Amino acid sequence: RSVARVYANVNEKLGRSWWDYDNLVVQWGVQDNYEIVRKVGRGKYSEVFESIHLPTDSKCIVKVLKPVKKKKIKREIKILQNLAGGPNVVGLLDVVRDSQSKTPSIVTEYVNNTEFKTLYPKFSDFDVRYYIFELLKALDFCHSKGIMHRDVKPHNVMIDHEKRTLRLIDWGLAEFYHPGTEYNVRVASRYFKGPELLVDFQEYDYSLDMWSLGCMFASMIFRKEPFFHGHDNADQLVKIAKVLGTDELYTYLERYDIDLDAQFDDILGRYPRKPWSRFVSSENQRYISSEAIDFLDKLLRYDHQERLTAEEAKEHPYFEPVRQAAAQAS
Ligand SMILES: Nc1ncnc2c1ncn2[C@@H]1O[C@H](COP(=O)(O)OP(=O)(O)NP(=O)(O)O)[C@@H](O)[C@H]1O
Ligand SMILES: [Mg+2]
Repeated sequence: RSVARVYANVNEKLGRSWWDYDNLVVQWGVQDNYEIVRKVGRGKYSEVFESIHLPTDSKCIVKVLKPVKKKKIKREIKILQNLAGGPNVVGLLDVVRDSQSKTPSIVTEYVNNTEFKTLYPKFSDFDVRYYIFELLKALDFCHSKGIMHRDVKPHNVMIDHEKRTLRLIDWGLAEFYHPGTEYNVRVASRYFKGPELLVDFQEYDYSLDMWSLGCMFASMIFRKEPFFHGHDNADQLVKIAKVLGTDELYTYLERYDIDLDAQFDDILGRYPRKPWSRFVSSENQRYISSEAIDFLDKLLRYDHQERLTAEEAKEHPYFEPVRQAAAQAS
């Protein structure tokens, strides 16, 4: 019913030793070599602390996983171990657990982040091309390793603006891509869910991350957080329908033999396609260009098979200032 456009081969050609995370045996580190300092974050199934690796006296993050659907834990570790040394991927420092409760924590590198609602409006046009390009690099890399993040959003993109460095964090929803597998559609956060998640299409792939990327980008360049602001998962598809149009939605459903649920009968009207230019304002115009609008337009497509691959999106003209800038640095 759907195979991915790129990278479908990858987990087949890499071994079972690459994707079979149930049979991973975790060599736990020493829990007592870490000291938790201060709370820096929380989560659905987690709490995150700034911490010190005592033997080196260094800053790090400790993320205490509170589920024990225990192979979901092995999955996140296996993906972090697999993606090691990948451009712009969080560094994995250790896995430890409490000897008595066997509650596990993941220890990652600390990144001095500015929260995006503060940080994003301080970006220049070049910043945005620059930090999206660095993020594309993380996404492309893991996609080329047969992994889907499935929770791309600002909250999982730590940015040290003074160091001009980017890390993609939170691989708790990351899963391996196997052709034809019916994955869970209850992934990602509401405002970044793809149309495929919202219409219960299960045979998705790495292109889900690109729709999410486009949601991020759209809120950066139009200065509208979140760009799609549905009150629930059904209203989420209505608020996307008001932009992209109901005509191209119906062609997409027919193209994939998706039967929209009956609840949408009363809530989904006929919507014309709103051009991207109607989101241009004076306050957000600094970010606007033809290259940008064109690039957003190839991210945010009902049909996931119409979206740019991360590799393709790096090739885009929008990013040429970033490419040539790095080339002249070299
Ligand atoms: N390496 C890091 N450096 C700095 N802050 C971090 C780091 N990792 C996590 N954080 C902070 O901790 C928060 C939650 O981390 P996260 O890894 O997403 O846990 P989570 O429970 O899976 N959250 P979520 O699933 O998005 O609701 C982030 O939004 C950051 O503010
Ligand atoms: Mg998570």
